[PDB]
Amino acid sequence: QLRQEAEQLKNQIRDARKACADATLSQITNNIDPVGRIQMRTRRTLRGHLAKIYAMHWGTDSRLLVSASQDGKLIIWDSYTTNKVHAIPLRSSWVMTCAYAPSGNYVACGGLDNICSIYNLKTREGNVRVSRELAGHTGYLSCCRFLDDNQIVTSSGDTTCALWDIETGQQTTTFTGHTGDVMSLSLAPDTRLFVSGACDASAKLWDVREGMCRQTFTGHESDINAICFFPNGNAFATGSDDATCRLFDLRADQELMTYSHDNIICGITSVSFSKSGRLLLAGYDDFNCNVWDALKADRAGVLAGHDNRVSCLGVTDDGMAVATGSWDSFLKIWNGSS
Amino acid sequence: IAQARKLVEQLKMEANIDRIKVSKAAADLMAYCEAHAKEDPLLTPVPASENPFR
Amino acid sequence: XCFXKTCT
Amino acid sequence: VPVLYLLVCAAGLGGNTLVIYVVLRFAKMKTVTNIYILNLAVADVLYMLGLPFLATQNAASFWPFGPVLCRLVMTLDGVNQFTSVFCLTVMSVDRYLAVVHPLSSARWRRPRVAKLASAAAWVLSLCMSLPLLVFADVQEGGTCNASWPEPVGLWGAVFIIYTAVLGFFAPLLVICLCYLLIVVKVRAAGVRVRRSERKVTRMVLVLVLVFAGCWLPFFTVNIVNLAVALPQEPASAGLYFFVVILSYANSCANPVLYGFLSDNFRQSFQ
Amino acid sequence: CTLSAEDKAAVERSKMIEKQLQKDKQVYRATHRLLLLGADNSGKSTIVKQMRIKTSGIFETKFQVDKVNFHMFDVGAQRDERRKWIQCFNDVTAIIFVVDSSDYNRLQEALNDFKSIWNNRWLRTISVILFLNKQDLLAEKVLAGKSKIEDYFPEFARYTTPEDATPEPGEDPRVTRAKYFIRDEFLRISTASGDGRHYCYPHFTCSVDTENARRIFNDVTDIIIKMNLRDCGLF
Amino acid sequence: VQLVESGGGLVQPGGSRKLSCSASGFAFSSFGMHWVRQAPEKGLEWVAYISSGSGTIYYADTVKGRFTISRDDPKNTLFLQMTSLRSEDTAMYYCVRSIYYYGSSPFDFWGQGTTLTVSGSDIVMTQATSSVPVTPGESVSISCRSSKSLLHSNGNTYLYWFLQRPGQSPQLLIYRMSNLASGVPDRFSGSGSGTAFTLTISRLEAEDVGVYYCMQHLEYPLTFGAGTKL
Repeated sequence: QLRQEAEQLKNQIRDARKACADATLSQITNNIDPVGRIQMRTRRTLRGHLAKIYAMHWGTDSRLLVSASQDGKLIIWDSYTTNKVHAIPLRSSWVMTCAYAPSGNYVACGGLDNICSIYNLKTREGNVRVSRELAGHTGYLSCCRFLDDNQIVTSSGDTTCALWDIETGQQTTTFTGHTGDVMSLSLAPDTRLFVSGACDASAKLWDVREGMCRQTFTGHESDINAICFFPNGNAFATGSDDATCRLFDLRADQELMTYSHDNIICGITSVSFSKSGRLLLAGYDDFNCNVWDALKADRAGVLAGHDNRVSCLGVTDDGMAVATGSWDSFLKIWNGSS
Repeated sequence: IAQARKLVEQLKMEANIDRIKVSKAAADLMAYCEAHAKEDPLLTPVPASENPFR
Repeated sequence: XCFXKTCT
Repeated sequence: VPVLYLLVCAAGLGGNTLVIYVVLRFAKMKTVTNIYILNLAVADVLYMLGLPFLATQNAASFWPFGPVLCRLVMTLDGVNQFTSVFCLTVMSVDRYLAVVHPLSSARWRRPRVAKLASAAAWVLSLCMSLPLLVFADVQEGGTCNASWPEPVGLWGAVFIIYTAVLGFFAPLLVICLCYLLIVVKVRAAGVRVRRSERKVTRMVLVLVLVFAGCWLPFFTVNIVNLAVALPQEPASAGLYFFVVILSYANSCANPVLYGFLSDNFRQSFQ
Repeated sequence: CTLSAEDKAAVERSKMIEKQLQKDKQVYRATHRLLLLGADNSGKSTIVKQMRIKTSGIFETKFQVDKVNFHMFDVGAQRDERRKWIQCFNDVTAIIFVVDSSDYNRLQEALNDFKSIWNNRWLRTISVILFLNKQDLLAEKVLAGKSKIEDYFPEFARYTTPEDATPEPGEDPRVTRAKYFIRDEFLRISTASGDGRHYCYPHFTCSVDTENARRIFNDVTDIIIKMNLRDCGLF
Repeated sequence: VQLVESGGGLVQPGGSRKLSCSASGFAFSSFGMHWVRQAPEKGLEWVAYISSGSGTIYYADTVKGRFTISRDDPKNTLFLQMTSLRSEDTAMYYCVRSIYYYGSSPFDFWGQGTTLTVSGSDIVMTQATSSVPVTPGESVSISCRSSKSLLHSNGNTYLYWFLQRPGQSPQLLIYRMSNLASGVPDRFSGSGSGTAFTLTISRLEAEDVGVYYCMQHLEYPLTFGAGTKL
């Protein structure tokens, strides 16, 4: 009995979307001038780690950065002079995530053990020491992002997310509804909304104060690994394991474009945007990175080679530098100017 | 029995948002891209003197 | 007679 | 006669070029093992250029050109050949340390060490071949051969013995013990826990047999000649010709064995 | 140069910091790691506790033999699926697998799991060591009646006599010699798909037995030895 | 964080003496040390330095050949030796600490001293004394001059200030000409130029009375000015 009503409601929802397809965005941009070829060069290299590397992050001042390894160590570097500032040991070896605070006073990390911990740096005595630990989860973590000083968000392998308060160290809200493992999440310019995706090949939207979902998408047919936002805040893109990338909108609520080539068989790992939103970058398993045109959907360059798998990417705030990492325990920086 | 009720409630909540046509949406990205083209170092190289990374 | 290589 | 001389060069030339051009593009130098093979190929290919001049000088014709080239060809011909023995010798100790003392030899496996070893090895060959030009010039009167500036009786015997002692014997002694120790070690580990020891024995036996057979005769021939004078007869020249032609097969045997029989090189060859 | 007085202090600080990493690496390169797996029916916990002499998610144990340090790990609370987090163990030494030979009705799942684990894209260059357990119940049930294997696994009736290489380490009736049949059903699968890049080692075990630690050492030594020969290029 | 020293006494010409210091309450291995002395009715003077790793040592001209310094890490103690004393060595001594890295504050702490009895660039400031009412609206300013340009190609300028009160050790207020210390109130402000610098104070209160000083840190030979009353 209830199945028929559900089918009726699904069909009613499907009916509306047909009319909104007023035009195809391919036709309205065929007259735009192309962009052209691009070349870049390497500037600096950083050695030091004894094993493979997983994650990295940038700072607000655009001068400092932090990196992690599965050998149980964290290092902070000075980009201009290539000098090491601090090194901190760990009690656990299996780590996956790290983050940086906006004011530069606090840092957090996590791993297989269901704890995203925090550390302090500024004290009268010279030494780095731990402050607090948060527990309560039943699955391995994926990411824990800062937001403000006294707030933090986290996701876990189990299909639930929660919010925390450092002062009392207890949760305040929980979100549920998924049926598969959750992998990634991203915040918005104005901190009121955020998105996340899971292995169910679907995405959702959430409200922070209220705590209820609003919208969903189902495009892909395979696992989803990466997601990122647009500077305006009304669009986002996703990557999948089936060697495809797609775009979405919030007010129209339908897909726009797809990028693919017949020569590629491997998957994707990371994705990031530029300042003006004209350029898009992504990495692959085959030791190569590619660049794409956001408006014309054509490839325009390559970023040389590496000796092993590539993991992470990042762009600075001022948009003058970009770094890359891989499993070969080495890091590189590119400027690409003439 | 509860699962179906929850699904029905969710579906009812989902179905009352406003909408616009794609033709209107298509122009905002073009305008935004045109507006900020003069301060993109990666799109337009810069003189060697001012490059910190030289 | 010879001394070294290929002398003879 | 000349037909025989053409074939050896024709076969020898391409093999070294194949491997030397393959090494740079795919097998980029990033480990110690990949450095000695670089020097070996260069040494062999540079040595392979010698035969045509001697072909011109006995192939029913006698020395053209003047003294300017006689005392230039011989020095390089002599210097080229001596590098191979040391190049072969070093690898034995390298591999012995690579398998018998893993942890204790971590310091000496750094990439910087190999460069110094190669540079040092490249010098002694020049250091030792000088007497061939300074003490006695290459007087063209003897059809570009060498004739001593002092009484031949004393110095002729001095040259051969002091060359031969260092040329052949010591490396032969060095190699055997190193190649024996690994096979000695293998069995004890194997017993306590089929297919491998047979292969190891086969490989070692083949590389010792080829190495010894490719070079034994010449020094014995020279020593016997020095001991007693030989008569004048057409068979004497034929004996020398056969004794000399054999020496060049080593440079054609070397490139293939070390190069194409390894699994990692084969896999990276694609 | 153009450096000021203050920068040299930072340079010296970095130079001093750089040293400790070499000693850390030297200490690091002298340890081995192992991974353990099994099912509820197996005596994994009993073996661990005997060898020793809330939502943690991971457990650790240590032991020393002949002044050599070994590390072992186990996993705790996780969901059923194993697809995603398996990738992290690409560079471990060896794996151990435990099985209950007494029960007959639940034998096919073990074979299915073995086939599943054997051919994964991320483990082409890792070997496996296998243990069998609980022989006393097998012997006691074989001596008595009221049970048979022909009901479950046909083709045992046409099976030959025990292979010529089967030894006789104990004085027992010939009927007790049914372990070789099971040993050949697992080795049959392991036989194929091999091209010399990984190997398997079977063993027998008893209830609450001992001298289990000595067994792993020889295999570990042999596996370590085999790699260097390929490394040099002489094999 | 406390520091204490011992020594002192009475000697005759042609003697020798030794001094020692002790510390507690922080990681000792990460900090360098310095020495300073003062005269009964004169200014300050710099003596010596030692680095964390014991890799560098420096001395002044006047005492280059006679004085020595040593460090002991396990015992957390410092030592100093003197010999061949003269009549012009009556002074009181002090100790300081320092540390360096991107964004660090070198000088933060000072200690007491012990008494003893025996029987390049120029920096300039004047206006020895001035009158000050106690009304809150009152404001004062001070100036100083140098004889060389302190600016470097990097873009940083090195200048420091200090204040002393009756029967108490000096204190630090501002570093690098534009930065305030952690605990100092926000009333104080400072600015300067290539070769001229100034200080400003607003909303005076009773506790402010004191004496002030300045220092330069470009070339290793360090020099100090003479302070001004208020």
